Amino acid sequence: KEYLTNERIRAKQVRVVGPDGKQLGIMDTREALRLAQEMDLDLVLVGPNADPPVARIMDYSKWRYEQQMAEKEARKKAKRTEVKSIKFRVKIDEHDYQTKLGHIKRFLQEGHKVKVTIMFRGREVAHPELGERILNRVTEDLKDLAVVEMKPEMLGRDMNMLLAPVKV
Amino acid sequence: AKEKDTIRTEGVVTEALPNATFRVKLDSGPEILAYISGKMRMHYIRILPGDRVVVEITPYDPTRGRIVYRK
Ligand SMILES: [Mg+2]
Repeated sequence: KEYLTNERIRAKQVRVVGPDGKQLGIMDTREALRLAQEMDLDLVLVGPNADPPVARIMDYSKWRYEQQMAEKEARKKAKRTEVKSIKFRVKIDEHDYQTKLGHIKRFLQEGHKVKVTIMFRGREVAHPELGERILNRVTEDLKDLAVVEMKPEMLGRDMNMLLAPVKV
Repeated sequence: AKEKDTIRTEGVVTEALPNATFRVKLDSGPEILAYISGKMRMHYIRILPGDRVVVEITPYDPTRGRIVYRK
């Protein structure tokens, strides 16, 4: 994305590429610069990896701006919803549970994948069962909105589930 | 005299409530209010939901118990 231009160029002989994707031939650095000046445009050493390390006339700044504009759209959509995490607990009472459920629903609506996570302490006996009791129920409640991608899965001191929404 | 009618029956913990009061479902049958031993509290032995404690029971009212032994 970030390329090397006009006066950055030390590559003695460049396999010159004109304004539009031209093939003129192998011109000197200075020669290339002169050519660029003639058009007023920006000669861009795009690759030193090439054959006679190559410099290419374009409106560099403008081109970059264009890219950024395009890239902005892509970059905005590159994140486009990630993982929202919620940490339940083994005990969990009802209003709290409801609240959590609501939150999860909201997240789903927004578009995000949801890590339905449990932090633990001691007493691993009733743990997994208890987790199931919460988590599966929750999933069932949001079966209209969400799809199970990760099931009851251990992390050691924790447990974790994942809910991507139904429709993309 | 100390009336020794005290019913020494086991129960698996259903639920947690404050002050270390616990609805515990018994081997005997019911789930009734049963609060912690003082001993346990002193010894910091954390009762957690899903444990087979010994719920001592009064014949005047079984509906309330007292947790005696560590899970
Ligand atoms: Mg007795």
